[PDB]
Amino acid sequence: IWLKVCAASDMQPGTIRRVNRVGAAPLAVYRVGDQFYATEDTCTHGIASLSEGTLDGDVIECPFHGGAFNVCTGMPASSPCTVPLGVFEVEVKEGEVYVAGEKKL
Amino acid sequence: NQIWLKVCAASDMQPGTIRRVNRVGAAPLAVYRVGDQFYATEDTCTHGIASLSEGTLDGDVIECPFHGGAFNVCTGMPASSPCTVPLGVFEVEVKEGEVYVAGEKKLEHH
Amino acid sequence: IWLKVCAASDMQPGTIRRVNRVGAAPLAVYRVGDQFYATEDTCTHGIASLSEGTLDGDVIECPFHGGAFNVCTGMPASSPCTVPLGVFEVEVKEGEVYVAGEKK
Amino acid sequence: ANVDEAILKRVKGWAPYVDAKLGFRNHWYPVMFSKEINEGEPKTLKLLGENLLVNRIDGKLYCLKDRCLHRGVQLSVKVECKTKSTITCWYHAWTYRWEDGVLCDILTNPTSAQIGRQKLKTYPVQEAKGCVFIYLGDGDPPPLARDTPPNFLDDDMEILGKNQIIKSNWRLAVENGFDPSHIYIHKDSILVKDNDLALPLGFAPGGDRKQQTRVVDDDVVGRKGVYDLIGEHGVPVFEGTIGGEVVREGAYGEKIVANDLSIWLPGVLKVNPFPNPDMMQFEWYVPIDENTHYYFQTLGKPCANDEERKKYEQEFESKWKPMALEGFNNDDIWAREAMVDFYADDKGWVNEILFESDEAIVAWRKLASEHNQGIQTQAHVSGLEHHH
Amino acid sequence: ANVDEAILKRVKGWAPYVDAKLGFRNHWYPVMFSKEINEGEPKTLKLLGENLLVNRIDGKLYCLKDRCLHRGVQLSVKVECKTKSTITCWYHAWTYRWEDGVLCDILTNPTSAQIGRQKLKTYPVQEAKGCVFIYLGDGDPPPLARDTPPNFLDDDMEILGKNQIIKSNWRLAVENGFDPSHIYIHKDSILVKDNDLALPLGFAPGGDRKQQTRVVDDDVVGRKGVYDLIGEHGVPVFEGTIGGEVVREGAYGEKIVANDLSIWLPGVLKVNPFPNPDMMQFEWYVPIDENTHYYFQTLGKPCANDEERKKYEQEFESKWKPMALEGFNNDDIWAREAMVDFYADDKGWVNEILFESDEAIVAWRKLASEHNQGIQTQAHVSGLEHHH
Amino acid sequence: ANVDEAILKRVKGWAPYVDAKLGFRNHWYPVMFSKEINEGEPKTLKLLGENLLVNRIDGKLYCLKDRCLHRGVQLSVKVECKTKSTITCWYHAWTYRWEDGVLCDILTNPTSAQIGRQKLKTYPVQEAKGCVFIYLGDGDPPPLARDTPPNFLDDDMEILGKNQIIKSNWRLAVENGFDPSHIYIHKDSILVKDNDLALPLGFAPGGDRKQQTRVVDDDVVGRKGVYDLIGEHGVPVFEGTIGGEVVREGAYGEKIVANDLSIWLPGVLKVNPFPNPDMMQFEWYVPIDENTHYYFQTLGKPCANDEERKKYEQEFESKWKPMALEGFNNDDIWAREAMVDFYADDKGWVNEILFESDEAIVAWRKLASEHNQGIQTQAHVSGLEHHH
Ligand code: FES
Ligand code: FES
Ligand code: FES
Ligand code: FES
Ligand code: FES
Ligand code: FES
Ligand SMILES: [Fe+2]
Ligand SMILES: [Fe+2]
Ligand SMILES: [Fe+2]
Repeated sequence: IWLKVCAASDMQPGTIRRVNRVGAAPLAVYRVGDQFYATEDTCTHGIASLSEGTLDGDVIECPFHGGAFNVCTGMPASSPCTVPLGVFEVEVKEGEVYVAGEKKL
Repeated sequence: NQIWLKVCAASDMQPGTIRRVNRVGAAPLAVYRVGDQFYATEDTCTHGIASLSEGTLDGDVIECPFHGGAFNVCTGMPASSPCTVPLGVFEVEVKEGEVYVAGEKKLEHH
Repeated sequence: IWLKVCAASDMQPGTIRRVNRVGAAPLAVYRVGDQFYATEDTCTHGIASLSEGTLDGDVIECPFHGGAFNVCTGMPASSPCTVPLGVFEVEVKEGEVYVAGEKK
Repeated sequence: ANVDEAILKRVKGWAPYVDAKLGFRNHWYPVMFSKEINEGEPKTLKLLGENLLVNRIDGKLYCLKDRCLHRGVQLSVKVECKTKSTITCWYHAWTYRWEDGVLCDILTNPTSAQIGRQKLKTYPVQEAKGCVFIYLGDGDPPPLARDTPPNFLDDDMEILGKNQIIKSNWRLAVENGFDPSHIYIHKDSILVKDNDLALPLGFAPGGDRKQQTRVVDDDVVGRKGVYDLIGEHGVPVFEGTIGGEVVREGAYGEKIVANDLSIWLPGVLKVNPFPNPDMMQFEWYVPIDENTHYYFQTLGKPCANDEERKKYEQEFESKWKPMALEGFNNDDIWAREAMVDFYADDKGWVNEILFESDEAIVAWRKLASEHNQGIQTQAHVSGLEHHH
Repeated sequence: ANVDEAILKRVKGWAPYVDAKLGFRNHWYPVMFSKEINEGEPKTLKLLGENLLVNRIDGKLYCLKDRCLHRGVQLSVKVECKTKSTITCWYHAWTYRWEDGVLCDILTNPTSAQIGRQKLKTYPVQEAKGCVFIYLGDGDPPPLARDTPPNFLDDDMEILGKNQIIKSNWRLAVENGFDPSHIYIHKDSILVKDNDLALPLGFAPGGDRKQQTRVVDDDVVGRKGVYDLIGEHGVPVFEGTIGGEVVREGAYGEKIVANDLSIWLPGVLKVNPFPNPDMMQFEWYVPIDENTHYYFQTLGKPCANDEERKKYEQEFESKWKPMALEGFNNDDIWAREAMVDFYADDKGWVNEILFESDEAIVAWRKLASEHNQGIQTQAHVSGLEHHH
Repeated sequence: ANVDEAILKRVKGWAPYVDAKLGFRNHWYPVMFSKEINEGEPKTLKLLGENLLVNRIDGKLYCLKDRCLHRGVQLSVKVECKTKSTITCWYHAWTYRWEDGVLCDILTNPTSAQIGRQKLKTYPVQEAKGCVFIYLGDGDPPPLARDTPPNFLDDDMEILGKNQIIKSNWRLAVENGFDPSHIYIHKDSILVKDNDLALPLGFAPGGDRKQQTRVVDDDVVGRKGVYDLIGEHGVPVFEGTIGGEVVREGAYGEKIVANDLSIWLPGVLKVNPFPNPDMMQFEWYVPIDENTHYYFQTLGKPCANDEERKKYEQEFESKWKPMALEGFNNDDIWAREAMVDFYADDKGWVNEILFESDEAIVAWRKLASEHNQGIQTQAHVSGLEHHH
């Protein structure tokens, strides 16, 4: 049900970390201040990797065309994006970050 | 009609406001209050069919609500394009705090 | 070899003087502050006289098309000028302005 | 905005209208006649700057944007409808359903993550009175009646018409159609003599500004429009003069027509009665792009039975269409075209010198600015942009 | 202004000239020949970007702007001269007097408050030497002679010509005409051989700059121009060499011509004597719009009576027009067209690399920038703008 | 730059590429075949927006900018090569040497100070494999090998081809040629059937994204390119299904081709083997201007002697050219044309919705952005600008 991402200290606020899973598409973990969030890594507008994008607050900008998503809600923040990003439950326990196997129901 | 048309009391008009004066069998006039002074011109913009009394007054310049053209309310001369034809100016006087406007327009200056 | 141009005081600061040379192309003597420089007078981009241009610091702007040159190096400072200007060595001795015979 | 801000600032009375160069979004628009679109034969057209595809499946019409989501090519370049309910792009085979535009398959990669996740833009399509109407808007559409003039949809009202593309912005067409004094250009129309019509040259207005028209924004159907009442107090001109000398006469025919004129959003005119005392004319000026429009003409006439509908159709083909729609309205076409240059740079909206009868046009401009359902923009054409 | 300010800043020596893409306002311009405009037969033309209408009434010419004040259509789309002294717009019948452009009547509304209170733009028109000149300016016009080259108006000077529209900005045409070295393009003209002309290939300049031309700004009639004196101190080039070897020679004919060349504002060249020792050539390059001009060519030859006038006319039609105006100047036409691309983006005014003989053109550019009577702008065409 | 800055800011993965509307400067480009230019017969052409002139003197090719330094006219309007090694402008006779572009003479003024002090732009020209390559760049050129696909220059490789002008930006051409899934457009090609080729409708990607392509950042000669490896771990699709039903099948031929596909800077595709097992296709998409490109096609086959070359040449003319170069690639031509509108306003570079196989295109866009040798700008065309 959960995947070990990294130690909460390995991520500085405002940074992104890509999580490659076996047999499944990659995910992206963002650290907005002291809280962590996760979504699909692939931009819903194409085939770009959001982990290679730019994070401003709780908004992630795609490197391909400038589309953006709110990393908390996974909702489109900037055009041309229109399709909601899948959000995955994140959990910090004993100074370590974990991500849910499947996206939130 | 007659030489002087009674418009209203000078007190019924706030500085920088405009009042339309309708006349039986004649085109409407517009009376402007610039501070404590009064001026008047035809109410219809010379550039079209707009009512200048529905425009915006800035100092002594009235801006038409249709196309942005404007006129100097004292001289009736165009102040902003696309207006090019001067307005007829009608003398205004205050007799016992009562505002009166001429029934005939002033005859060409200089 | 050197050619006596004029007294340093014959030129106000920031001005330019055209120096004609029988049987040779005209020269331009520029006064930048209290310093003097010399180059070919004809703009390398056409037939304009640089002496009729605008001097801004050590850069002369051509009156024709706005091209420019650094009066010290002769190198273009602004387009459309591309061909470097001929620079002539200059020395002032005892308030007298002297310009080298040939470009250098 | 589609126009220089300096100009919009100047036309304080109808800026939204002046800015609506591409037309109003979120309104129904007629684009062709039902009989022009056959079962399983997709047809292309441009509406409000957007390339669209219309198809008939099991007798019902469907509309998809004619632009593949992938590399933006028009699907219509090479139509591939491989199953009854879908259309496949000729380039990389992305396949869409006509009913909801959903990307349901991709022949070049059946495993793509885009399948089932992307959706091509669809637009509501409705047929009425043998006319194909498309709702160029977003969300569930309002009743078609809201965007049609009164009586057009009457049960007994048999509708027949003609449609074509005209080279002028749609607004120039609308204003020319609702222009009370433009009647002067129709003074030599064959319809006048050949149909013994009464037709003045113009009108000497009478009454106050408000009496010149009847603005409608209290229509239970939601209709928004303006009635031209210049003839209620004005004296019609039948003898045109210059320096006091008569130089032209109006038509002293017996048939009274065009005394009930109204313009309705999004841009459809109702002329009643016309071209005959027992008929009505309904014409739309549909925006194709900023320089062109569909001049969708329809003539209506009550018909109690097939026998009447057939006799009506016969006279339509033999008389009305050639003598009226063409014989009368053809002059309106080049009239619209004649106004293109003055307004092409948007400066005409500022330099025009209007006179009395234009009060009807002013009323329309204000009504349209106040009650339109949206301003179509180039961004709507290429793809909405926002950093919100 | 009409040009990117960054470019104008660069051409300090003649910015007004470079900005005058549409030509200079407030000058007289020939636009057609008298015999081309007949009684009550309105002709249309575009001058300095403005659409104009010219008509001949009781023999006199009148000029009105071809654009109704109302909705800005060209009256010429459907001309309606209902009376001899007026013209009526085909749209809503606003009627104007040719004499002063006053809106004297409106057939569609005889009670309109606009009647007698609007005025359509008119421009002075004058016929001289069988040529029609229009003063495209405001206020009282100056004497025609001011905008004509010396001797064009002489009593006995018989003027004949030809006119056409050429696809190039007017300045390119002017410069090519006053270009001392362009003579090279005429080396194979049929006129050279067929009229035994002496024609060098170019000139090796002599003397200083000021001596290359003569700037005229003290003429009593007020005409402003420049004389090309390159031949006063320069050595004519008859043997063209490459690497010291003769590859081409000039013409060694007996007839000496074109040794008296001058260009005059607003843009007319005087070539004397040409194409024959007893004749003169006067040509105008009139601005129609930013991309085209009228190439108004005239040949003048003194004639003392009707007998010599007839003879000259016959020689003109059989020889001068085909051998000179066309046979010689046709090369000037494509030469002008060849410079279009380089100057079309206005960059050529900065990137051109001039040589000695261009001193004549620079003189002209300076004179034109200093003495022109006004810069025509796009606002003059649409309607002057100004905010309080 | 050449594109709206707001757009370039959005395409962070490849802004230089998107900005490279006019192509990449400082690279070699093929423009014609050697047999198309004969001794002393100058030929014109436009490359990267620049008008050029190519001539063959004593068997060797030379290239000069087709724009006179004086008034910017094209020398080619009227060619005047008066000596074997020079070209003289038809206007004022400024003469230039083909060898170095130096202004060696001016027939109209042999005393001009401009002589020997100006230089017309020249570009390196090289012939290889019967093809004429021009280095549209500044300074000393790199080896031609750097800008050619591997093996094109092999000693025994016989090259034969065809060239034409296609109406689409060069990039649209490049991406279509290197597009793994575009083969769907070739499903009905005569070549597939007539040459028993195996051709799937597309590929179901296999492995990771990194395995989809192979980038070559450097080579013996500094080549820069990308190999399409979608077929290494991908599953070829031979049955196209919609809703699970088979609506189309790929071609089950026996000849396996194009297993080796790569795109290289400045924009040349290598397909090996194609269109037959013993052959190779090398094709360039040369930028002419922002809207057009040369589609320079070539087919290569190793030949050990004149006998095989003769045979190959016969087969090329009778089969390969008409069946492959035209019968196969003609569909690529209209496919490129189909993408023009979407990218014409530069908005397609933002709004496109890519899918898996586009990894190939993305890899090329990044490679091109990172390794091109310069972005051609309109300033290079008119004349480089810069203020001190
Ligand atoms: S692929 Fe992310 S915005 Fe387009
Ligand atoms: S009606 Fe007043 S500016 Fe036009
Ligand atoms: S002549 Fe000096 S910048 Fe052109
Ligand atoms: S452009 Fe339509 S499937 Fe690729
Ligand atoms: S446009 Fe001329 S009268 Fe209306
Ligand atoms: S434009 Fe070529 S020599 Fe003058
Ligand atoms: Fe009409
Ligand atoms: Fe000439
Ligand atoms: Fe292909």
